[PDB]
Amino acid sequence: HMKAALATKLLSLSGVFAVHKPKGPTSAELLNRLKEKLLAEAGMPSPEWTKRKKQTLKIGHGGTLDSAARGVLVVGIGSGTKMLTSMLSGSKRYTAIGELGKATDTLDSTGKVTEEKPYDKITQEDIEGILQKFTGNIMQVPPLYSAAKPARPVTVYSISLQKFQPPFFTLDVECGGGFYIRSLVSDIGKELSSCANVLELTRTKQGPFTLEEHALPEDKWTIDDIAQSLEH
Ligand SMILES: [Br-]
Ligand SMILES: [Br-]
Repeated sequence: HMKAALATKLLSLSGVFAVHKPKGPTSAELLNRLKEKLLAEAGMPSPEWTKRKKQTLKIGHGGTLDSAARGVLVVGIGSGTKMLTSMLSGSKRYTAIGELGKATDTLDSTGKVTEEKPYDKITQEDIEGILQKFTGNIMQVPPLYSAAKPARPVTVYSISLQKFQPPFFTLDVECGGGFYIRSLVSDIGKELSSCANVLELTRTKQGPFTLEEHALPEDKWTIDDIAQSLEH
């Protein structure tokens, strides 16, 4: 089962690439599934079964993506794990769906409802209007259940409203690393004299890696595909 030439190839890879994380798994669980998958392809033993030799695969991610979210997760392999600290400086892009009228303790659709306000007076123009208060250098309080927290300075490069089907508004956001999309959605609901929480959250870009162009689907989580897409 061991394929020695493929094993050499796997352990020779070093750089950064991106994968597509589906909704459901944590970022740690996805890294574990990806690590076990590549080792099994080469026929190498599990990490709990390595002989403490140099033939130990090194892998990690460069910016966490929560369980309920989807999209780009940056992965470092080989000595490329030493590059991941610098990957945090890159800007991010999200597509988020907020739901007016309902607030939750987690600020998304997984938590428990904490508040209900009407939203029938909110028009699409009303939303487009207050988006500029959230564009540029803004103050933002992090979500309570994130790791309350003190307000922190964050950067929003662009926000656009793609769709409004009350109560659901879909936002396209280009922002800095430390920006919280859940905070933005909750505050947009407040600023419109209502409330809101995140129904769906897709990270479409982190740094130089976009979901549209770079993110490897699961069927391409192979030694050869990763080699071809690696950024040394
Ligand atoms: Br930021
Ligand atoms: Br968030």
